[PDB]
Amino acid sequence: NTQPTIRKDGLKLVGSWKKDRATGDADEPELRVLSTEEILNIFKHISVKDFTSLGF
Amino acid sequence: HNGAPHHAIEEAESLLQFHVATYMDNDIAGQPQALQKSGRPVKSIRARLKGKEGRI
Amino acid sequence: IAAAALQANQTDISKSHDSSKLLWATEYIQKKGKPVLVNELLDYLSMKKDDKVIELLKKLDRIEFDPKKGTFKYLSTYDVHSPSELLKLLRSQVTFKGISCKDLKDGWPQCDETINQLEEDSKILVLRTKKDKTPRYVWYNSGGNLKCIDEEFVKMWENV
Amino acid sequence: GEKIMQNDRGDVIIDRYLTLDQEFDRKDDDMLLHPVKKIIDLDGNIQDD
Amino acid sequence: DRPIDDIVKNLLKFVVRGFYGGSFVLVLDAILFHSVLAEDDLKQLLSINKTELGPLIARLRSDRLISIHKQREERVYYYVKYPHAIDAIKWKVHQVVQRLKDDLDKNSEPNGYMCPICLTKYTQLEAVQLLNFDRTEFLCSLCDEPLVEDDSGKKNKEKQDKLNRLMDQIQPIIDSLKKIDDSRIEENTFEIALARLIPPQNQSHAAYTYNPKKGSTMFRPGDSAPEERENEKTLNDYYAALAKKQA
Amino acid sequence: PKKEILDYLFKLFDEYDYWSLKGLKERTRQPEAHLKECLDKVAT
Repeated sequence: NTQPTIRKDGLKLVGSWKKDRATGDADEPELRVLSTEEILNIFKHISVKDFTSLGF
Repeated sequence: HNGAPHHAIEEAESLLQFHVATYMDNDIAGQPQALQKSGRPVKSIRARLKGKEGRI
Repeated sequence: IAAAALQANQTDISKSHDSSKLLWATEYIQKKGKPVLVNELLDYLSMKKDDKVIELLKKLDRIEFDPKKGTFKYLSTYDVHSPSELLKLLRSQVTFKGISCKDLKDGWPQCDETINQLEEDSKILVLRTKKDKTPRYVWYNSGGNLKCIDEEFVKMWENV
Repeated sequence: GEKIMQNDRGDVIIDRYLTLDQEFDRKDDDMLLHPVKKIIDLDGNIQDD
Repeated sequence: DRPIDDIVKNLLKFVVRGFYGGSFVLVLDAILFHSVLAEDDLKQLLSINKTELGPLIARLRSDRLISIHKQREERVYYYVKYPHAIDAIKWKVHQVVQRLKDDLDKNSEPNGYMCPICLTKYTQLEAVQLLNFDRTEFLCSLCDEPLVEDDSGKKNKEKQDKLNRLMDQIQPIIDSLKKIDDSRIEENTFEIALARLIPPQNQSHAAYTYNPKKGSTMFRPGDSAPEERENEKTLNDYYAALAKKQA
Repeated sequence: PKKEILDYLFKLFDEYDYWSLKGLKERTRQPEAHLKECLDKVAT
């Protein structure tokens, strides 16, 4: 999969997946406000040794 | 829980997150101020614990 | 003297509109519960010849000529006057559109009582108001009883 | 004799008949089913034990 | 198609008819009778409003039964996610079973006590540590009230019977679950329901088609799958002979 | 005045097929509930 480029703004977080995988250049960034729920889920999906690497 | 037309949800949760953010801190980047009655802004915990006789 | 006043106020059959004449004729047909002959029309509208009005009345789907005798009969919305026919219609339904009680009362005035007892039989999917159990659009009970599980078990289910 | 692919868009008007052809295939297979001679019945052979 | 899918649909009908409102029964029966539907078509068919529609749709989202689809042509469609739906049903029935079984196990225990002055319950052990010097009765710590025994011992057989008859009522769902576990499930998609589109209307506003996007990587949950009669005959031949003559 | 306003309505929509209720009301000056139950019985 591809990752966005997160822009910090206000009290929330927006994404922008340029992703460069159209038939062309894919100049469509998904300006999508990332849900706290999905951040919570994906944070639940991290490894323990990843915590230790990140300093948790 | 009742009829959610999906255009009050966003600002309702934004207000909820805003207010819990305010209660946590009111010394944030100056887009809100979030004062109560009267014109004295509500002091949050960071204001309660900051330097010069705030609890430490 | 009231009859004389009514006779003086009786508008002649030469109305301003043949549509108005035919509307009054459809009132006369609907207010009669029997297939009325063409002589009843000749009684009501005081003219004898076949008209464009009479031809359009024959062309009306709700007004059916009798080729056997001439008894013009009103044709209702639904030719269902028994719950067996009602259930057959419901089973013969092709979409989930409900059916009002008013046009069912048309043709079958004793349909609301039948609807109520069918709902008490749980054989239908009636829509009733919240002010009172006023039946509305109905659907065929494709599944079992609506009153299936007891109130306490449904209550503890809602607790679930 | 072509494997279907979602990369192919097909024709929508003709490809509406896809499930109709599928249930035709099911009905035709149902018709094509018939009992088999035990002299050559591999199903009986695999149902030996 | 497969009769197990039909069993699934009838299972849904039975489940809603036994556990949910008539409006839920009507909504789910209509959307199973049909396919993915727009909201205004539902308003047309049932002559309903958004006010009535809201709580029902919200509850169906809450039980993870019907996945809601939105697309621009924005047009909103609805389809029953089969594996998430059956897994939610399995989780709920498992939770109900464990809940009532532990209720019966707890109701087999001694009932306990309470002090009605403070309206606080007391366990059998809490009664043991709160006895009097007489070794006969038990006095409250705060209200100093003689402990009165809880009333659940007769309720043990009542909860057992409620469990039994509730299992009897839920048994067709158990059998359908068994047959489902016998079967193998294919996950529903919006375009899968498009392949089985059942149009109610010939005047529907919505274009019930899927229009995909290129250059997009948008990922979201809820979409994850990791004699006389001889004479005319001769006279007919007479005409044909004359007709071929001029030709 | 049921029959008179009935024929009068027929000329009125003949004058203009998109005849509004407000245009209907000024062309009648009648009891409005009586006016409204007459209109829907024949047309819009």
